[PDB]
Amino acid sequence: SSRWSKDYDVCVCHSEEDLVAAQDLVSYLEGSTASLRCFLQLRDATPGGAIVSELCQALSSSHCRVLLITPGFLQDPWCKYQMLQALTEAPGAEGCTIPLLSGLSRAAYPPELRFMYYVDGRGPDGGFRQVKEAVMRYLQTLS
Amino acid sequence: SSRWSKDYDVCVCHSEEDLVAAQDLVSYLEGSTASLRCFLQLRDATPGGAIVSELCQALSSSHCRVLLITPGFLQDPWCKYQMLQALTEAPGAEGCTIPLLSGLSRAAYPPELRFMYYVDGRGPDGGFRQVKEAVMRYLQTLS
Amino acid sequence: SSRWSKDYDVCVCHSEEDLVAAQDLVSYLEGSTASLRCFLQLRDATPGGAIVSELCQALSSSHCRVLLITPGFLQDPWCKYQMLQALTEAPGAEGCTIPLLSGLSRAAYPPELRFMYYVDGRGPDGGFRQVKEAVMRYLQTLS
Amino acid sequence: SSRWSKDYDVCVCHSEEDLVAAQDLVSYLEGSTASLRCFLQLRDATPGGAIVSELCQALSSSHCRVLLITPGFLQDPWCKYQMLQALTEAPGAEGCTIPLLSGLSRAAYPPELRFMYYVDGRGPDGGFRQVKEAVMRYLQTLS
Amino acid sequence: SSRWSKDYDVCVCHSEEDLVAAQDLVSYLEGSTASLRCFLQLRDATPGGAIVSELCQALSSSHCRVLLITPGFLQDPWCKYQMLQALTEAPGAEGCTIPLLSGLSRAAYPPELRFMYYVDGRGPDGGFRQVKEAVMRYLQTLS
Amino acid sequence: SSRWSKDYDVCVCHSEEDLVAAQDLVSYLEGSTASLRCFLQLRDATPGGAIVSELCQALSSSHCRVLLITPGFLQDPWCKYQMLQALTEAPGAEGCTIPLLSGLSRAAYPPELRFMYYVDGRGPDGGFRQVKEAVMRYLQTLS
Amino acid sequence: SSRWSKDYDVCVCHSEEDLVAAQDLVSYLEGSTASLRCFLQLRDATPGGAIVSELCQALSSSHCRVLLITPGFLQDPWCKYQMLQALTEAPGAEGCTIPLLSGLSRAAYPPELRFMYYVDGRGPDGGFRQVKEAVMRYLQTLS
Amino acid sequence: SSRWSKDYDVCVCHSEEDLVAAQDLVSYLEGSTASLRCFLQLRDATPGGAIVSELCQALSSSHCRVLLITPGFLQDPWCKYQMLQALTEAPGAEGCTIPLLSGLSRAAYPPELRFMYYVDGRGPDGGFRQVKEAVMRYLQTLS
Amino acid sequence: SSRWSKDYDVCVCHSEEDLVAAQDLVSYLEGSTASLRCFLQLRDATPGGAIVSELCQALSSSHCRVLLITPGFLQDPWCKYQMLQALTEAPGAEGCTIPLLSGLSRAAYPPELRFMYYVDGRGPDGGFRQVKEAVMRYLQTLS
Amino acid sequence: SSRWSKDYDVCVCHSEEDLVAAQDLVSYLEGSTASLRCFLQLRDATPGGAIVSELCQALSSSHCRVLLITPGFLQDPWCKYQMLQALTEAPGAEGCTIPLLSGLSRAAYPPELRFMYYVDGRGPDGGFRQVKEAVMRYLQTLS
Amino acid sequence: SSRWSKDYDVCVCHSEEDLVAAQDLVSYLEGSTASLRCFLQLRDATPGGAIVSELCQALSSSHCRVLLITPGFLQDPWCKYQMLQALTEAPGAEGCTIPLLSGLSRAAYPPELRFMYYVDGRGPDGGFRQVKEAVMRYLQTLS
Amino acid sequence: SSRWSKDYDVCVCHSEEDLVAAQDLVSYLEGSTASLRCFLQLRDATPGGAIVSELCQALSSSHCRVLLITPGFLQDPWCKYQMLQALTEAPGAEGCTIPLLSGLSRAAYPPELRFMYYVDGRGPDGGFRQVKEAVMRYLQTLS
Amino acid sequence: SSRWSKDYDVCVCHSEEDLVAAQDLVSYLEGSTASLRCFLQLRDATPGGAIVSELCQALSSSHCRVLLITPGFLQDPWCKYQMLQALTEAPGAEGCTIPLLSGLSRAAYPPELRFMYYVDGRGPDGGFRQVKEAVMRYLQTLS
Amino acid sequence: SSRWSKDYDVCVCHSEEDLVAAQDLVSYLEGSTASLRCFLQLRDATPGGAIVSELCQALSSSHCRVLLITPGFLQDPWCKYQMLQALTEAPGAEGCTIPLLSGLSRAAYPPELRFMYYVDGRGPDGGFRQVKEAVMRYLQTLS
Repeated sequence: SSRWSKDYDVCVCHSEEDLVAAQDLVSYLEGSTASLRCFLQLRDATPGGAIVSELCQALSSSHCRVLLITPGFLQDPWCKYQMLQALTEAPGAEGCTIPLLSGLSRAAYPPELRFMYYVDGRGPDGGFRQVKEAVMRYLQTLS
Repeated sequence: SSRWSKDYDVCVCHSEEDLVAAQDLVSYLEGSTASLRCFLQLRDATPGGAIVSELCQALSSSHCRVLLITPGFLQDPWCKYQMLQALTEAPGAEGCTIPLLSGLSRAAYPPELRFMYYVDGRGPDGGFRQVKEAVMRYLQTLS
Repeated sequence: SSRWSKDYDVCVCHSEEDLVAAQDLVSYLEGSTASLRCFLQLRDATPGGAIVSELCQALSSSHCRVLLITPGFLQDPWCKYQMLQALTEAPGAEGCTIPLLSGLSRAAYPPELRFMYYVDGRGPDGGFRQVKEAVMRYLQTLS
Repeated sequence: SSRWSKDYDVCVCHSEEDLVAAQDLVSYLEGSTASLRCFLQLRDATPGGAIVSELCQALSSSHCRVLLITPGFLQDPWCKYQMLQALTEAPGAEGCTIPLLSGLSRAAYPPELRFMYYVDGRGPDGGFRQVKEAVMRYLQTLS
Repeated sequence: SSRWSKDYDVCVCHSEEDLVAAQDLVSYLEGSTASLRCFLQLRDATPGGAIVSELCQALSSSHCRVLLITPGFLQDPWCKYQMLQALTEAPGAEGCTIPLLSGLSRAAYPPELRFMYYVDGRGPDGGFRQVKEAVMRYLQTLS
Repeated sequence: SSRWSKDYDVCVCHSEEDLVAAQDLVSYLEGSTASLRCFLQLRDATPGGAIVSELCQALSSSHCRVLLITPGFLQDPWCKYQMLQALTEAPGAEGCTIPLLSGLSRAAYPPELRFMYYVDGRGPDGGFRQVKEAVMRYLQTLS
Repeated sequence: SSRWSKDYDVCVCHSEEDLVAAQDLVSYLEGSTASLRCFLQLRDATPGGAIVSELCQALSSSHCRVLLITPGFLQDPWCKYQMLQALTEAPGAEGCTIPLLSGLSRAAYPPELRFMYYVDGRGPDGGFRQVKEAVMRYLQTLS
Repeated sequence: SSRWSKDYDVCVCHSEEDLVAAQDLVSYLEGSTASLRCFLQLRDATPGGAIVSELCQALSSSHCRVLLITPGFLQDPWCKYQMLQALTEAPGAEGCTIPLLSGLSRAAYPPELRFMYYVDGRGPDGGFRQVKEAVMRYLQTLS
Repeated sequence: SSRWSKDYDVCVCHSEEDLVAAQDLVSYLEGSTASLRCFLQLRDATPGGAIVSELCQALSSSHCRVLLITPGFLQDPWCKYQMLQALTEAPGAEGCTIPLLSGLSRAAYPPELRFMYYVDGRGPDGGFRQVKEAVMRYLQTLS
Repeated sequence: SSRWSKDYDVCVCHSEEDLVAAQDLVSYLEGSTASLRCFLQLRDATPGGAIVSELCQALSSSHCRVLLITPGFLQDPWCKYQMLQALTEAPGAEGCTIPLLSGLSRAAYPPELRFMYYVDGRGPDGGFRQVKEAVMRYLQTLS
Repeated sequence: SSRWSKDYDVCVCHSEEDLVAAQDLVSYLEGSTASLRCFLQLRDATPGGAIVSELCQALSSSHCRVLLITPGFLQDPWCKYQMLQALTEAPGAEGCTIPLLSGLSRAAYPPELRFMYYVDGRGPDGGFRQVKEAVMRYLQTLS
Repeated sequence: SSRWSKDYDVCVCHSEEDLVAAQDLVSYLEGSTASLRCFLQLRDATPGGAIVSELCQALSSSHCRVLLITPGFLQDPWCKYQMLQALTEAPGAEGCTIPLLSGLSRAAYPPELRFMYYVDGRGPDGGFRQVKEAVMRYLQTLS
Repeated sequence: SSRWSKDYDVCVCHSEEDLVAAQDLVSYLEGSTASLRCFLQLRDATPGGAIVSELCQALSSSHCRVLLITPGFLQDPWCKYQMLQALTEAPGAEGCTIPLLSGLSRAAYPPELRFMYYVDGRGPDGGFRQVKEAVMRYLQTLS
Repeated sequence: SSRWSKDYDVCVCHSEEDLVAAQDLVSYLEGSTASLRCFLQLRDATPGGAIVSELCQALSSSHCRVLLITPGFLQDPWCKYQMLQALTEAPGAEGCTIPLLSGLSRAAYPPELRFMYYVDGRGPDGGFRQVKEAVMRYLQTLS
């Protein structure tokens, strides 16, 4: 194992609209902590594979996972698939699940996710900062 | 053990409305006594865990616990859960329970809590000061 | 309100190890009580559908929750999450929110005893009778 | 006022070690005295409900309190808190507020002797008869 | 919408090892249910035509998908790709999107259990009856 | 085998209109990685053979294959033949299949290909760069 | 002077989280009061235009200011700057300069209480009625 | 001045991916508003001519600019330069200088929000109606 | 010998229901005294051996042995076998026998065991603490 | 001998349905301990031999043997043959016999096997981990 | 219950060295006692059948077990396993569960003496008479 | 009460070295005294049964205890435990609880002399006569 | 970070007319404090970039920013763009905004800027000196 | 690449009249920085090629490009062709575009070029010096 039991340390689950926020969060995570690796579908997924298989890999080969909850995320079925699969694994070692409610401005929260604790506030206003610390506690735990 | 039998020294049980009062009390406690640690859900709880589990941790890993009794606290079910679980542990070592009746202006007091002694007056008017001394007696006791 | 304004009148949260016990208990409720319709994820969750989501919906769309907790239940995380979620759904119980552990030690039950008493004793048959009477009392009081 | 204007006419505060003794004593009261309805947390506190809160409510919503104190009772903190609370509820007794320690040493009883005499002597059977007569005297005087 | 607005009302995704089982299951559906027309690539895909493309079209041009998964199915890549594609076609199921593995171990089924429950149990005959009822429920709900 | 299990490392599947883009991609692939060989029909196919046989050779003697999806590619039946034959071989060793949606400007994607992951963006804007890395992962895998 | 000599008669300073509440409140004012025209930056600030500048202009070009302060408002700096600026625009209030925090704790409100009382209490519906009466009183007194 | 003193009354800056959306929007403007003539580089830039230069001229020789910004637009440098240039042409807007991103996330829009508000919301149809009303308001105010 | 004449220092004899209490006692024993080893059947017994042989090993290879007397322990025949075999060895070196009457709440005591002294009170209320000291006297004796 | 008195170190006795669980267990055993060899019938048995002879070889040339008890295992006569032959050899050197009750969820246990100790819990939930340690004790013993 | 409700009334567990002694003992029981039917694996286990399984079944399907233990018996593992299993079958004896070692030293007997006394003494003939009387006492008490 | 209301009228606690002496003494009692039935573990404890438990039961289920203490008895721990237990069973003697050490030094007898006199002197024959008379006196007084 | 979180420490926002005053201020700032870097467009901006992009860089890569408010500054749209973009960032870390009213001789102040505090007096008469100290407080804050 | 990704480092775009200024600038660039290569048409272009092709080479094989804007440059169509082709490539790697307005004395600037930043002042008066530094930033960037 030696710090990388999983290949990836975090995966940001996000729609095409949410790419700007996701990239800013990933740059913040990867840059601040130096040795962290986030999964982003543009660079870390591989063409020719099935989309579901690449998502299963993103789901299963990462220590932690972040849900950027936005109306684009609510609209997109790939985001729904990631949200549904990350439901029972939230404090787990198979991808700990961190919801960040940036696009709904910390108001609406999916009804199934309710009992699981989430990153409150908006991403730039403290959410990204909270996500990094929350992920870091799991990364230390799973090291 | 060595002064920290419990990870936390105090936990302020309070609603979203009560955050300003809770933060002022926590800053007063943490700053005045230097080495004290309060549990506050924004920083000391971890996303991805269940909310009840994070509350159980806050309840069980703290030497003392403060109930900020306010109409927001009366409204909020998480505050009710903390109040109900802290009922039989009030002078105990599993989180000594200090009620401070700031938001009801020391008038109304929950009917179950009645037989347990509480911090009288309002928080800025002496309640925070009383909470610090009351918690400090328990911290010395449990050191 | 009513005994049967919602889609379901009772719902039993239970493990795949608990199916026989839950079905026998439901047969008493659903036969004895006029117009009663219970949710059981064995029969009421159709293939193709989202069984976890449907059980999550059943907790809030029922007039009564019964939570059957067994040592097999305590080994299944998704079932435990549904039970933990049911506590978040109904902290005031909303009629029934009955933990059932009759014929089983107190140590098995989570520490929610104060505000949510469980079906206690070493008699399993008496536990079913107690739940059946409790369900009738809760439906009568709720209506 | 009345023997039976409130929901309950008698309530017995007692341990889970004391259930047989309390139920036998209640059977004498509830059979002998016309219209009498006693609270026992064994039967009157429904599963799902808040048993500690219901017992707390029973002390004030009863016309009479009997407090059964045994060496098993003195080892249970929540029961002791309910008895201590019962003293806060009824310092003038409000008809019955009877500590029962018949067949047991005086040293066991808390030092409230002056203003709240307990059922004394080495006879257990005579103690039940004394409580039964006392309950009738208190209901007659209260009405 | 309708039970039969589209060209096909049901389609069964299955292997060339599964033809007897799929045809027997379809015979129950297509005989029992009024106006029902199922796609089977055995009969509905004409020679000269593109059988893989026609089966791909059948998944979206059907009102219901049944996915028959067997150990023979799990050895055929084009069939597995059609099943994997069917999940991409209908993540919300669109009435039926039923994985059928009745009389077969859970380990065989891909990890889509949470949001897409499969026909479970050790009874093959009961599985066909469950699919038949499920197809009727899905057509009724869809219409 | 020794790095060349297949004679060719990549084959660009493209129409006569798409030759400029295909040649730029091939020059980029062959030049950047030094020892790579792409199949291009002008130089790597041999006159006197049947066109289908030369395409079968291009399909079967290459480690990877790239689909340049353009309206010329959609129009041309030879491109359709290559696309249809490369459908079930997409992550495989018989010519891994990489779609690049340059001519439709990453908008329209053939309906059958949908479930397979593709190179997003336009060729000069990052698509060629993505194709090289995606092919290189397969070339390392199949070395 | 007049109720309507200026371009706008009321203006509501509020967050993008507060749009529903502000619009509902404005609908009461603008329907009830003859000739009333309110500024809302949702509708009155045209695209292409300077929305912050237009809202800044609306504070001085209105006969009445209502300042809707919510925990979402307190997380938005430009909105807070507009509210802070509104205090600079109208320290004597000029008819309405009403902070609205009805159904919300006093701790949320900035310390301008002495010379600028806010709409207080735990009733949201009563707050709208109080603002509506206050707006009528201010327009009547101003005219 | 006038609604139509210049050669063009509206001009829409948009990508070759955006042609359908821009033409549909223009059809509403050019049909609804009397004497209106819009510049679209699809039709108004003649072959042989300098299309980039003609679009550059159209920004200053129009009474109104609408800037349609899409994720496809954000991938085209010459289009982005024309939009960036349009900001240099009309910082005070000169009637319309409307960024249109309706049905698209805020993160996509360049940080000119304060002094140049964009057409916001998740409704595309409502965005066209908002632009149409805005164009009429700008032409009326400009004249 | 050198402190470990026997391989194990203590063995907790307990039923499946009693595992929570047994584990808490074992964690308390092993953690408090640092170098102690308790036998627990889950980890210290080995599959493939006969259950009686593994129990004989647990009985014979431990310095001391604890009987957790509970109704589950009274029900279970393996617990009866351990109790019967530990009868004549109670102050001995072949597994000194410590009864702790937690589950009967120090009331009922098996009739054969009567003449042997036992740990009084309940486990959390002092019984575990007493067991540790009693075992420690034997461990010092047999060192 | 020198660590390999027997050719194989373990043999997983399992049905065709149980192959996924068996392979995961074998990968866990072979990978974790590095030099271990498990017998699996797909790779370690040789075609052309009689099935009984290959099973006799698997039974007799392995240090240890694991029974995966599942309904598929109960159904299959080859599994019955292995179970029957491994009955009297359970702690022995001719293939020590480890039962793991994964498919019956640790409930039902074959009536003959009863007196032999088994791996409790389910395979992923701790059973595989227990099997590895139990086998390792025998491998150390027989080294 | 009965002396003869089950298939067998007595069963003798014994070695292939013990056949003469067991048959002579059975002849006394089966001749003396009316309706008595004993299991002996010499005669009652038919060829082709599973002799070990049939003897295992005989222990539970008998009203009485006699366990004949000899130095020859102590050299046979399958016989010892059946005797060890018989202890697991009947720890409370269920009428007869008689170890017979008459005319043989105590050291030979396994250490189950306390709760399961063996036929003792140096007389073999007296041992048979003692077993015969014991079998009659056990059948009489059991009935 | 009676000489013979219980199952046994006398019981003799004695060693396996003491069988001849105990049987001879019992023969005098059981022959001389009408209806007398003595417990001797030599004859009254049936094989298969729990001999230690039966002797323990015999002490309380007898009308009289005789405790035969010899230097052989003083070397047997289970016998000494039964004698020590007999003192716990009958401290007031309940008729007979006679230590017999006639023909043996006082130093052999445990120090219970004051409240439990033993059969003293150097005559063994006179001791049996003294016990016989004592048993008759105790049965006569007890009845 | 280490004193330079931003590349520049200050940026003087000024028109072509104001260059003499801006250069004197910059020389005073850079020379007095030694290690400070101001952004001036003549030297610190780069030709070939768009003017807006160079201004965005000047706005975003500087710790602080100075507005030289002059009639030339009021006339120039680039100065308006800088003023408008620096409005909500005035005490912030993204370029703290210091207005110096030199050219209007501290009389006229832009209407939007009013609520933000400014450097009073004229530049040579104390304004430059005040700007240096005000910027230095922010530079110390952001170090 | 290694500092020369492009063959040329700069290209001065200038008319026949502007040759003296261009040569002085080129001598200054080439001489000052030592290893720089500028494209000048007299020496770096090759006769026999088409003039447009030689200009395309000058445009495409140079890291940076300088526009000497003069009335001769405005008159000459070759200069217009270079200016038009260098429009969208101004901060790019395909020839970064630096305008120097020497011949118009920094007054007139082509209307299309307006939004791109330029070298201000006259060439001898600082323009050449500015061009060298601006080009050097790009050369360092593209090294």
